[PDB]
Amino acid sequence: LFQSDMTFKIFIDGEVNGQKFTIVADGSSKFPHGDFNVHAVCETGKLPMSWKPICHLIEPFFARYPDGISHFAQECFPEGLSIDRTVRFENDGTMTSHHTYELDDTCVVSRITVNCDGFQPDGPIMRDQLVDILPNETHMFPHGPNAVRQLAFIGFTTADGGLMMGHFDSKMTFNGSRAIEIPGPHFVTIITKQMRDTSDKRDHVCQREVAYAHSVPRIT
Amino acid sequence: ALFQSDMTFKIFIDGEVNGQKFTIVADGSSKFPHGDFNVHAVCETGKLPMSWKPICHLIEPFFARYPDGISHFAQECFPEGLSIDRTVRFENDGTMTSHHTYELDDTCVVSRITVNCDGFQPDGPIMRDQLVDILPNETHMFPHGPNAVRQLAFIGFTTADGGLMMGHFDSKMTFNGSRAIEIPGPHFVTIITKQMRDTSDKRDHVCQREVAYAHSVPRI
Repeated sequence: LFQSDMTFKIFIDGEVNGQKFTIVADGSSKFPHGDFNVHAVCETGKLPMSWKPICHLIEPFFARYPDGISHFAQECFPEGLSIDRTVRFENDGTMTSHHTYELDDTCVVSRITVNCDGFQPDGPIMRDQLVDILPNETHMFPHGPNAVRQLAFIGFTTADGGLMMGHFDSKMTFNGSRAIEIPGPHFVTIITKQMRDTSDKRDHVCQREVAYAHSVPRIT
Repeated sequence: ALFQSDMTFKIFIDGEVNGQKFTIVADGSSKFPHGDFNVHAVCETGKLPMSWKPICHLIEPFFARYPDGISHFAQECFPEGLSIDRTVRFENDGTMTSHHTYELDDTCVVSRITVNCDGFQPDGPIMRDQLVDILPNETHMFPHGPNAVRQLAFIGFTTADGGLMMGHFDSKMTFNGSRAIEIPGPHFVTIITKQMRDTSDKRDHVCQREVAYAHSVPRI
């Protein structure tokens, strides 16, 4: 069902410290997956915050799993799946988001509402002072009969060669009402990287991401 | 990195849980090249007044197997040694704050720990000792200034009834020397652990072994 090149559209309806902003983005994922790109544009004009922190908002299902481990994100289709995420930033604001993933034959469509409250006007976030997104080892845990929980440490290198840590916490619920196999505790490596377009007179950002799952056996 | 030979270690934990004191002394040895070793700990004050699981991280960053390429801060810290400041917040349960001190005595490293365990839930799986497994995880290492490393991890505990208790691990490793040490870039250290009661022993004596090895992930 994900055995072929695919496409996706992201519609993000968000707000930051009361100020609204919206973003549309889309991209493709060659097969196999776990290495794809996205092109997102802030339709409200210049994004009112560093793009960095939104990297995780603009495709679990496009991460290449090995055989042993089950790809919950994909199994969820066609009935799609929901996502309740949270990311608390150390000494700055936090961003709650709700995700909606609808499949469209070859194109998967997600709708997202994201709140970004309590952000520091002088923090490296509001001041666009984040330069890097540190690669990290995501933590995947079973969660009820139908869910899967994803905990992560997203770090962004600041301008002073400092480090901004985000505490990532995301619940992925399968929409269907049918028996789906939940997988055992594992991890998913996420290496991302975004980039200025320079073509559009508009705030348009390109972000690549490579993601692949893996296990580590218990002591027998 | 004069950890070329084998080592031994003595741990003296001076702790307390929701106001009730308790003390632990442990010792063990690490065969070269380390990253697979055992500790044997016993609760001198008698029966540990809480699950042993949560105190698995108390009973050695330096006995982890690092590959060539990543600086081994923990070992670099010697012979003068290092101290650790750490917090582990447990979901729906209490949190434990500990201060660590490490020094190398010949070929045997000794450490003393103080640890407050507060707000722990009497009816929880920690106080009612219902934790079963220690989920293997990928702890996150970060550079933290000129003479310290930061460690972040998700420590998950299986509950008897197939549930999950999550611990939010946050550890700072400060170098005590008055030299200039080499701080490593963001990397990871895999940590599998297993506990086992030494029944032959009449005291509250639990044995623990863990294998810990580091690695990194290239950027794009």
